[PDB]
Amino acid sequence: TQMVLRAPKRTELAKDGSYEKWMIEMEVGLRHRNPYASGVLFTAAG
Amino acid sequence: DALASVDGNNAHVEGSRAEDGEMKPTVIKSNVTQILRKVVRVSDTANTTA
Amino acid sequence: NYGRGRELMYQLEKKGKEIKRDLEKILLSGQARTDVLADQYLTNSAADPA
Amino acid sequence: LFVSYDQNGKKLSFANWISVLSPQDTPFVSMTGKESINQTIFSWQT
Repeated sequence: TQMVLRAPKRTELAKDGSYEKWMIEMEVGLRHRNPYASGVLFTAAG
Repeated sequence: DALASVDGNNAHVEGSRAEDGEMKPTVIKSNVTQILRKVVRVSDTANTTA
Repeated sequence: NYGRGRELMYQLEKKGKEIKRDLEKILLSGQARTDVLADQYLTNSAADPA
Repeated sequence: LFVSYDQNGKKLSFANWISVLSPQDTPFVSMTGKESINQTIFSWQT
């Protein structure tokens, strides 16, 4: 269940002269209810 | 126009003020037309014959 | 331009899609931990800015 | 840097809906049957 605190927004960045900047934000987050509930299998040859 | 390449691992400080980020422009793909022609010439006697 | 009425919204949609892809990639990446910028979390009372 | 992680409050919220389902029923061992006795030892004949 990927939990997003800050949804994608749109704002302006620091001074940029006449560049007319734009910036989008977010907040990375992921929760795993129980570790052994999901498994992983890496690849390897003989 | 395509999008950016594989992103990720671009860890940056909150107040880093990145270098305006990157991006890629578009591309123009041009072609050309072609003319197809067909001629026909028939006499009036042959146009009237049954 | 011809195929673009305005560049700002175009680049904004491009960046939205790019950040979505970046998130989906980083959430399924496999790199290791690298000493998070924290200041001895779990009683990090004495922070260390600068 | 100024990570700005001071936030002496530290609400420390947690998400509801644990959604735990791991069962360990083993019914057949509860259905094989049961017989009451009155001694610590039981003997049968063959």
